[PDB]
Amino acid sequence: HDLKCVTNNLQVWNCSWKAPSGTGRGTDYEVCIENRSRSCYQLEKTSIKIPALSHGDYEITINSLHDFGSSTSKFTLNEQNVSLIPDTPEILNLSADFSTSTLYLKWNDRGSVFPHRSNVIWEIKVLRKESMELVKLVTHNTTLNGKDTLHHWSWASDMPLECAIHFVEIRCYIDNLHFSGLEEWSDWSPVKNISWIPDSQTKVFPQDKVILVGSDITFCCVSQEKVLSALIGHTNCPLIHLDGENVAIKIRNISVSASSGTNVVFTTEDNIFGTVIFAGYPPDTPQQLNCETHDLKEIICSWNPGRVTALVGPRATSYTLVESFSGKYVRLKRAEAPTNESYQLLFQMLPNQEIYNFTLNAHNPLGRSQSTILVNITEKVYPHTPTSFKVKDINSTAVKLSWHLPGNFAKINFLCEIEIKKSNSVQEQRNVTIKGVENSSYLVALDKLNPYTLYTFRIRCSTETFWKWSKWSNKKQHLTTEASPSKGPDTWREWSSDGKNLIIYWKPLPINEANGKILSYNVSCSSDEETQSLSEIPDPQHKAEIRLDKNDYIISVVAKNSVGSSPPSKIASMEIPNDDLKIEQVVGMGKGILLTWHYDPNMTCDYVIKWCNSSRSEPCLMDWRKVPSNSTETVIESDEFRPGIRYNFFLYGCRNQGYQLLRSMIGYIEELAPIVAPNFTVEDTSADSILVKWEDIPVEELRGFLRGYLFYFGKGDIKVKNITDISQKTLRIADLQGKTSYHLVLRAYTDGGVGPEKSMYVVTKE
Amino acid sequence: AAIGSCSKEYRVLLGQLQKQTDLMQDTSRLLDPYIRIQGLDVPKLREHCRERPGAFPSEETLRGLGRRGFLQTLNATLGCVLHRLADLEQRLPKAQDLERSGLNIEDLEKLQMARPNILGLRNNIYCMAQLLDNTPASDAFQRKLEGCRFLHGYHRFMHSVGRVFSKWGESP
Amino acid sequence: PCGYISPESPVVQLHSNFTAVCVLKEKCMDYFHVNANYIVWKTNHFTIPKEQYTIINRTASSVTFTDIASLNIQLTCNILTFGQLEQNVYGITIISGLPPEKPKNLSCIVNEGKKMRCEWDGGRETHLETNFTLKSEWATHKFADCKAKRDTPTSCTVDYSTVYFVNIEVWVEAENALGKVTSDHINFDPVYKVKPNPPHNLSVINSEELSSILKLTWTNPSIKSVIILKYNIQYRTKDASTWSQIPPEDTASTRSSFTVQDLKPFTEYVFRIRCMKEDGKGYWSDWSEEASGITYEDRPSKAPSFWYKIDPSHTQGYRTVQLVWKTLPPFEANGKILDYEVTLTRWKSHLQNYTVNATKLTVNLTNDRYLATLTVRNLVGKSDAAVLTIPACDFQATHPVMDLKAFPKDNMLWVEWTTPRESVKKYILEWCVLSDKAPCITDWQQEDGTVHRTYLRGNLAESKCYLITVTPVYADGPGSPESIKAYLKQAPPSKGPTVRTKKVGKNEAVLEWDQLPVDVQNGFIRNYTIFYRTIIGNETAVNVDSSHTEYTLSSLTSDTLYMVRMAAYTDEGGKDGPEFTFTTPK
Ligand SMILES: *[C@@H]1O[C@H](CO)[C@@H](O[C@@H]2O[C@H](CO)[C@@H](O)[C@H](O)[C@H]2NC(C)=O)[C@H](O)[C@H]1NC(C)=O
Ligand SMILES: *[C@@H]1O[C@H](CO)[C@@H](O[C@@H]2O[C@H](CO)[C@@H](O)[C@H](O)[C@H]2NC(C)=O)[C@H](O)[C@H]1NC(C)=O
Ligand SMILES: *[C@@H]1O[C@H](CO)[C@@H](O[C@@H]2O[C@H](CO)[C@@H](O)[C@H](O)[C@H]2NC(C)=O)[C@H](O)[C@H]1NC(C)=O
Ligand SMILES: *[C@@H]1O[C@H](CO)[C@@H](O[C@@H]2O[C@H](CO)[C@@H](O)[C@H](O)[C@H]2NC(C)=O)[C@H](O)[C@H]1NC(C)=O
Ligand SMILES: *[C@@H]1O[C@H](CO)[C@@H](O[C@@H]2O[C@H](CO)[C@@H](O)[C@H](O)[C@H]2NC(C)=O)[C@H](O)[C@H]1NC(C)=O
Ligand SMILES: *[C@@H]1O[C@H](CO)[C@@H](O)[C@H](O)[C@H]1NC(C)=O
Ligand SMILES: *[C@@H]1O[C@H](CO)[C@@H](O)[C@H](O)[C@H]1NC(C)=O
Ligand SMILES: *[C@@H]1O[C@H](CO)[C@@H](O)[C@H](O)[C@H]1NC(C)=O
Ligand SMILES: *[C@@H]1O[C@H](CO)[C@@H](O)[C@H](O)[C@H]1NC(C)=O
Ligand SMILES: *[C@@H]1O[C@H](CO)[C@@H](O)[C@H](O)[C@H]1NC(C)=O
Ligand SMILES: *[C@@H]1O[C@H](CO)[C@@H](O)[C@H](O)[C@H]1NC(C)=O
Ligand SMILES: *[C@@H]1O[C@H](CO)[C@@H](O)[C@H](O)[C@H]1NC(C)=O
Ligand SMILES: *[C@@H]1O[C@H](CO)[C@@H](O)[C@H](O)[C@H]1NC(C)=O
Ligand SMILES: *[C@@H]1O[C@H](CO)[C@@H](O)[C@H](O)[C@H]1NC(C)=O
Repeated sequence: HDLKCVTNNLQVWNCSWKAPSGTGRGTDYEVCIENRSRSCYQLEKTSIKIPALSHGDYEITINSLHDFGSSTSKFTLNEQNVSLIPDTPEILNLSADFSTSTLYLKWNDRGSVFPHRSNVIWEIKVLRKESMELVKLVTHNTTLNGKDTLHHWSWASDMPLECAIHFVEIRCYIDNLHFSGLEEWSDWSPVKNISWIPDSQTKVFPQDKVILVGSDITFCCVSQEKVLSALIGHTNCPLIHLDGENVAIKIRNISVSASSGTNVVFTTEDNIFGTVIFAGYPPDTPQQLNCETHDLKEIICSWNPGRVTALVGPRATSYTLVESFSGKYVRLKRAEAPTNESYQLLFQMLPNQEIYNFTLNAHNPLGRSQSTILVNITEKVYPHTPTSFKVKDINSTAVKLSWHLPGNFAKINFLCEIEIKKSNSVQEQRNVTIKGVENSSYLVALDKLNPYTLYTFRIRCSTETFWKWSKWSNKKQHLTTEASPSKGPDTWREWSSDGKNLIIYWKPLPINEANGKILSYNVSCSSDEETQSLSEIPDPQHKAEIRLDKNDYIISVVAKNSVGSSPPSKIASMEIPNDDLKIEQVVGMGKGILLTWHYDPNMTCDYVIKWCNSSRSEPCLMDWRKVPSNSTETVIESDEFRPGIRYNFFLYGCRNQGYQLLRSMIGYIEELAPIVAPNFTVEDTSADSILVKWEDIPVEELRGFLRGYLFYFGKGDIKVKNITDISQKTLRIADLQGKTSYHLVLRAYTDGGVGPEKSMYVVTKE
Repeated sequence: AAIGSCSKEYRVLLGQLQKQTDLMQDTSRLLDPYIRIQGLDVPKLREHCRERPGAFPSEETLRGLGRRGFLQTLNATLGCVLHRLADLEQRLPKAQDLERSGLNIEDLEKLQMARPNILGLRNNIYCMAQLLDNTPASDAFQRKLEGCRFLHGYHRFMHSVGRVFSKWGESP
Repeated sequence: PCGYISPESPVVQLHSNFTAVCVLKEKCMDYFHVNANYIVWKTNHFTIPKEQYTIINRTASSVTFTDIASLNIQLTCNILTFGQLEQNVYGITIISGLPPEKPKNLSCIVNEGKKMRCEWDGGRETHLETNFTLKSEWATHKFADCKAKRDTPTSCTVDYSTVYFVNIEVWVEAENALGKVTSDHINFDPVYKVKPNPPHNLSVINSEELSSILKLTWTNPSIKSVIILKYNIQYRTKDASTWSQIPPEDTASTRSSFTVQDLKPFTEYVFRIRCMKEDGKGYWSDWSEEASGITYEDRPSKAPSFWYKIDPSHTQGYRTVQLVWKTLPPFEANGKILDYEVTLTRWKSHLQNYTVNATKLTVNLTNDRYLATLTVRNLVGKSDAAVLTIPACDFQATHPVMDLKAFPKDNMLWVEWTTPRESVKKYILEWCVLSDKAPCITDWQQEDGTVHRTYLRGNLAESKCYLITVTPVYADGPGSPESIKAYLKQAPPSKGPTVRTKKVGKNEAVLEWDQLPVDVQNGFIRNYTIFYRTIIGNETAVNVDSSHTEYTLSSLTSDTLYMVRMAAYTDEGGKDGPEFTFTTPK
């Protein structure tokens, strides 16, 4: 009375019905379908397999064949009433990876059963914890094409497989758009488990893994004896009781590993077991990757790794540099450099190749990094430090240099900078260009310099590309040539006290004029008929005597050097007398004293003015200065001028080969008003006259030539009586009255001002 | 050039030997730095760093041995400990990594000072002998325990040889 | 080029044998038609003669030098072509040839936990470089070597750690371009050359119970366990710079603490310490940092000084008597003075005690006999009582001292006197400066009765008259006071005395002058002089004693003007006064 038909291939409908009440075993049934062609069969059980009919309602009449009567019942079955129950799947092979703890499943879909395309939905179920548990459930959709296709499925586990047994189950559920009936899920496949043989060679899993800092990792420990706890360094961890005596722990956001690694141990009754975990970081991008060369033969490239990888020893990050155009690669050895030169690698150049496209690749057991850069080997050359710098002389006004430069620079040129460092001057620099050669010494000579001067030479050179400057070479000190005379010294002659000997004085030539060390002086007092008294006096003697019988001899003082002689300085020895001489006074304005004289047209050669100290009985330290005839007013600059010291100035005239004295002037470097008034005292006083006497003021406090005294007197209507007589030290006043108090005031005055005054009160006698 | 015996005074030679042994018997100088630098600075793990039987000769054997055999055994033991110490130095990390992790380089300094101490002890033993004229693969955590056991056995042997040296005062 | 002088760059020793050979090629030979017979030698100073060089063959010539005493010699070989023409070929030079000598003074020093450094001396000058290298090796092991650096060729630091208790043999070998030579071979124990580190963190700890002990604490170096070391402690006060050294017999063992003794009174001390090996082999370490420390104070007691003074203004029934005492010196007080306690006890009557925090206390006193005591209080208690009896109003002071003398010695006045026949107890000295405008500033000092000659402990001023007053102190009361005048350092007077005429006669004149004030005398005036002269006549002098204030002039002429002057002389000198003028009547 209840007919439920099922189908597993969309072609043959397996309809099953219930047996009527009262029908015993061995009952014959005559069941068929009312269709276009009535073809009924005979079967023995209550399960008939009929083909797939068309869309519509069909009449099914059952006939229970018995020996006591027959039963006839009708049923109406449609496509919407038949349930779709596909066959259960079957696992073909089940494999599991032991190193990575990854499962593998293989199963056949049996596509040849269905002729039309249909969407198949697979549901894989992963089990473990043999008592009971459920972990994973992932959906898988496939497509049927009338052909049996073998599918593959993989999944990685988090817990080591050596600590638990797993189970695998999978079912299917097809989707047929042409089937208007009910679609049911297929039954679950027989359980296919994977089992591991407990050989128990170690205890803790895993062993020396390399994981990133911040990930999840689950440890386990298989043991047959009771355990106590688990420790990660100094921190504890909660235990998870697995099957048997096995325990597990969970670690979330693991910290950075140490040098020896974060040893995770499992303490027991009498022993202890544990392994080491290594937590690291991905490799950082190589920063500051700049390759250059030093001699156009090798390419030395350095880079900064930046953030550390936290992995050393047999798991350190290895660097690999490979060429792009040539494919040549190089690998760094285990021996690494200290932090100052953390990473550097040499690369051999390839001939007739200038463009380089380097690609450095780093790799660790955690990841990999790379970096690309295009470098021109001809623009990134480092000029090597020049060596063997030597200095060689050529002549008086030139010197030659030489230095060596290793490398094959025969195709490029050099721009070498020569620094000229003269003692007590400004630093001088010179630039010179030279064509580069292959492993040879370059020689460059310089000129236009002052002779007799110590110099310090150091050179640094760079290429024409102007990429980097070479280091400064070692400084070399060398001396120039002997000397080079330019002009003659200033000379002056004087006569002795006996009127027979003629002493000669001359000043040493300066460095800018002599341009060298003076060796000797060639003095000669010769007449117009014969050269006589040719003597040579050496340094530092700047005076010499030569006996002369007549006054028409000319003096030619010539300084002697190592190369030649100085230009001769001629000076006359005849002294024309001059009886019209007058003493004059001069006032020094500041440091120098001005000299004023009228222009004389008869002067021939120049003017000479001499001066010395007139406040000493010792012989003077006479100094002179030649002034041309076109000048009429000059000043004398000397450090020997001191306040309060009188200097006698003598002006000589060059008239007809003879020095004739013109003016004799005396004065001081400074002249002003006196600082103190002359002290005066009363000696005698009458009823109608008084007497006063002042002391002579010394020249140290007078500060000039005293012109006189200004004596003031009046009742205390005052009278002023000037006394211009410098020798008159006595003063008397007549026409005086008695018993009157007078105020006597004495004040000195000079050309540079009027000094102070002294006063006193006295009463005249009766 | 080089003399046969580095010293000719038996008294000062024996004094040098005794002082060297008393200096090298420093547990806090040798063993504790190793356990501190190996990350095993916990009492539970320190309780297991003990000497295993059959690693170093016994005090009874050292007392029963004579003089030349004693010197030869000490020479062979010093050679073996030098080889194992070279292996351990190959195993230990670098000073920069120690400073980065937070450890101290004093342990490495003490080891690199104790190795020349072993060399000098061997040289002094040679001087005395001339003067008298008569496991495929191991675990990273297992290697540390092996180092503990080896160093403890070495310290026990050093204590034994120190007691031996202190036993006999003088000898003709 | 056609020739070359062999060797090219020779460096021969000074004053030695040398031979130069200039060999030519056949090119110039068959070009100029010359040979070795035309080869001449010319130096940078002169031409080598013919008898000095020997011809080897047709194309070789050799010259010799028997003595090289020049630093640079330019030897050039030349050829003689046709026409007396000379052509240069080649030139050489010899620079700085001299061998060195072996070194000495081999000494090595070892530092605490560092490498061993050895030094030596360079020796005589050789004008050349010499690489000094020392060889250090054991009896069976060889170490590395050191190369002599250019900065200092007498210093080396080895590259291996110092292994103690190992006798090593070290010797320096001198090697140059002319031979090798080794120094002496020495063997030594590196522990015997250890220079210990100076002790650090030195602290000084005093004590609360005792006042003469200091607990010194310092830090010992790390080599204290290897070898036994001794110490040397040098201590000194804050005012004295001399360092007192503790005997090493007490610090000859390993220790980190020591106690110094015999420093009683309130003194801060500075300590320093060094250390070396016990047996004295090696070098002493540096001196430790100077650490300060104050000891505990002791509180002894000394005897103070006390004196009383009575004012002339006596009240009807009571007298105002003031009590004054001097502060105890630091060596006698031995602590901070707290207060003064003075007790006044009459003849069997009530007792009166007063606490004074100053050095002066005046009280209303009656006419009876009193006994005053002085007891200064300190941190531990009180000192002895200064006994001094205050006499009554009717008590006559008798029994004075004898032989009053006062004269300066060593820029200091010393007053000596003969002690009276009675049993004197104490002595008091009162002195003040004399001045017609300022009163006396009574300064006093107390000394024992056993000494009869003392000095005034005070800041005395020169050119001042001091009136010293001494009074003997008996058991009943003070004696009769005696006064005496003196000067610290006499000086000439500042102004002379003024004279005046009392009566002028026909041939006689009487003068008069007043005594100079004590503020302008500046000494003891011995005698006076009068300088009377004439406008035309000569100046005469006359002597007169200081006890006389008038004088007379005899043999005077009439109708003449006379000018007089008077000066006051002292032991140092005198100064003339104002001139006076007077006429003589007819
Ligand atoms: C786990 O898998 C193992 C095999 O890997 C299963 O053991 C099989 O059990 C059946 C029925 O008992 C036997 O016919 C086989 O011979 C066994 N295979 C062997 C011994 O290799 C085991 O039943 C599965 N389930 C569990 C819970 O262990
Ligand atoms: C430089 O050489 C590389 C080969 O290593 C060329 O190929 C490039 O490689 C990088 C690797 O970091 C890739 O990112 C690029 O996409 C690659 N480019 C090409 C075109 O393949 C690279 O092209 C070369 N540089 C130049 C400028 O050609
Ligand atoms: C790489 O460097 C070389 C050398 O500097 C460059 O060659 C130069 O090219 C310029 C063209 O502007 C010429 O004027 C120079 O004479 C060349 N120098 C020589 C031949 O030595 C080359 O162009 C550079 N290449 C790149 C890609 O930068
Ligand atoms: C001590 O052991 C060593 C083995 O290391 C023996 O061999 C000596 O080794 C040193 C190493 O520098 C050599 O210098 C010696 O020449 C070696 N000796 C011989 C005889 O070859 C050494 O012999 C042992 N010492 C004793 C006293 O037995
Ligand atoms: C170098 O040559 C000179 C010159 O021929 C010689 O020097 C002689 O040296 C000896 C030994 O000191 C002296 O006794 C002679 O007086 C030196 N002169 C001569 C002319 O014989 C000698 O042939 C060489 N000198 C040396 C030191 O070998
Ligand atoms: C990082 O680890 C710490 C424990 O070391 C934890 O408290 C924290 O939550 C972790 N952070 C993240 C984002 O997981
Ligand atoms: C010195 O030599 C230089 C060569 O650079 C030349 O220019 C100069 O004229 C020479 N001077 C003399 C005086 O010969
Ligand atoms: C420089 O090197 C070249 C090689 O190209 C060589 O021929 C030459 O002799 C060398 N020069 C010197 C001075 O070493
Ligand atoms: C001459 O002596 C010189 C010495 O160097 C050498 O050329 C050769 O030995 C001799 N030559 C001839 C041609 O005899
Ligand atoms: C060695 O040098 C030391 C310097 O400390 C000094 O005694 C002297 O210069 C030398 N002594 C001897 C004995 O050579
Ligand atoms: C001793 O004191 C010093 C300075 O007060 C200081 O370095 C430290 O406290 C002590 N010294 C040492 C080395 O600890
Ligand atoms: C007063 O006594 C106190 C003691 O408490 C002390 O300051 C000193 O002795 C006295 N003060 C002065 C200012 O003298
Ligand atoms: C002295 O008198 C005072 C009264 O203020 C008293 O306190 C003290 O005890 C007295 N001293 C003695 C020794 O009697
Ligand atoms: C105390 O002395 C003062 C000072 O002269 C004066 O009043 C009188 O002599 C005394 N007065 C009393 C009340 O004792």
